[PDB]
Amino acid sequence: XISXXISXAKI
Amino acid sequence: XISXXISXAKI
Amino acid sequence: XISXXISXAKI
Amino acid sequence: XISXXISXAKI
Amino acid sequence: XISXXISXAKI
Amino acid sequence: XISXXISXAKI
Amino acid sequence: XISXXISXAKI
Amino acid sequence: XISXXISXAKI
Amino acid sequence: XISXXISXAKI
Amino acid sequence: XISXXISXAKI
Amino acid sequence: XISXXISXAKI
Amino acid sequence: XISXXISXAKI
Amino acid sequence: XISXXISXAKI
Amino acid sequence: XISXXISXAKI
Amino acid sequence: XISXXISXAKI
Amino acid sequence: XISXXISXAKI
Amino acid sequence: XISXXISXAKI
Amino acid sequence: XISXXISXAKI
Amino acid sequence: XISXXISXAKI
Amino acid sequence: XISXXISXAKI
Amino acid sequence: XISXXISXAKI
Amino acid sequence: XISXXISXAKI
Amino acid sequence: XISXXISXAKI
Amino acid sequence: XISXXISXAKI
Amino acid sequence: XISXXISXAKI
Amino acid sequence: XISXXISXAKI
Amino acid sequence: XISXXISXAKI
Amino acid sequence: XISXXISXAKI
Amino acid sequence: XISXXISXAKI
Amino acid sequence: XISXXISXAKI
Amino acid sequence: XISXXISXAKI
Amino acid sequence: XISXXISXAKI
Repeated sequence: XISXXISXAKI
Repeated sequence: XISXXISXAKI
Repeated sequence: XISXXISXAKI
Repeated sequence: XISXXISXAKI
Repeated sequence: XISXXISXAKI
Repeated sequence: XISXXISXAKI
Repeated sequence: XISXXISXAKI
Repeated sequence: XISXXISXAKI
Repeated sequence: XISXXISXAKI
Repeated sequence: XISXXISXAKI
Repeated sequence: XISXXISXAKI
Repeated sequence: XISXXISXAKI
Repeated sequence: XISXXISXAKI
Repeated sequence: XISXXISXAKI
Repeated sequence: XISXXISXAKI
Repeated sequence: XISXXISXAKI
Repeated sequence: XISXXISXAKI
Repeated sequence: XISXXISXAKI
Repeated sequence: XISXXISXAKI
Repeated sequence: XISXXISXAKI
Repeated sequence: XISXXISXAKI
Repeated sequence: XISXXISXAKI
Repeated sequence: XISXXISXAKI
Repeated sequence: XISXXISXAKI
Repeated sequence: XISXXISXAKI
Repeated sequence: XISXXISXAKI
Repeated sequence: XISXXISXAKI
Repeated sequence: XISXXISXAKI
Repeated sequence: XISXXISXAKI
Repeated sequence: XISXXISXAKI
Repeated sequence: XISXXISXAKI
Repeated sequence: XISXXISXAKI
């Protein structure tokens, strides 16, 4: 399907 | 961060 | 089935 | 977050 | 049967 | 949100 | 028979 | 919401 | 015999 | 909404 | 014989 | 008279 | 899956 | 009589 | 996919 | 994506 | 009768 | 974008 | 009938 | 019905 | 920008 | 339902 | 700057 | 709901 | 400089 | 910084 | 002072 | 200084 | 898919 | 929630 | 110096 | 796509 998101707090 | 997505057709 | 959604608020 | 989906194919 | 739905705004 | 689904197999 | 539907407008 | 189904077996 | 359908557009 | 069914078994 | 069907699409 | 139902939940 | 139906109206 | 149901969970 | 439906008014 | 629905009122 | 279902896994 | 949903209540 | 589905990833 | 989705890529 | 959402239960 | 989005391109 | 979010729980 | 954004370009 | 982020989990 | 996005069209 | 912004709404 | 944005609408 | 993010804290 | 930012440009 | 970052992962 | 950023700090 669709996958992902948003990172950048820890990393 | 923010996580997730949608799936379920093939899997 | 149809699986997923959005997390990150608590986790 | 945003929770749910569709189940019943197995369970 | 077929089970589920959607939520997250209040809860 | 929205809730419900379809029953009638077991019940 | 076959039962269910969708709720979540008023409730 | 969305109401109904199929009856008429037992009843 | 077999009875039912769907409602909820008006009601 | 969506209306109808099947009669004629007895009547 | 059998009588009936499904309506509501047009009416 | 009438016979049938829905199987699939267990089997 | 979900299996069955209604018989008896003839047989 | 009435026939059908739903397949596609395993297969 | 998810396959099926209800027949028997003609077939 | 995913496609389909239910038919049988007009057709 | 009633027709349809869901596609989009392989198609 | 992400397009779709479910129709049929009025159309 | 009941119409729709989801897309947007490839198109 | 259930309406919406995400727009913005080209609009 | 990015626009959209989900609706339909009351509206 | 759920509303909102992201702005700041034009505005 | 960058503006927005999600509403719809209370309003 | 979910609030915030990014500021600081002019303010 | 650049300020903001996201709230809405507790508040 | 802020990382991520959406995958799922080709993969 | 500052240079830049967000483009792509028009161009 | 701050760099980035979003692609994927066309490419 | 949808590619990008924000950098400039280290780069 | 998600907090913070970037400073040190002027100060 | 370039100072800041994103917190909320632990606190 | 969505393009731009902030410069002028040191350039």
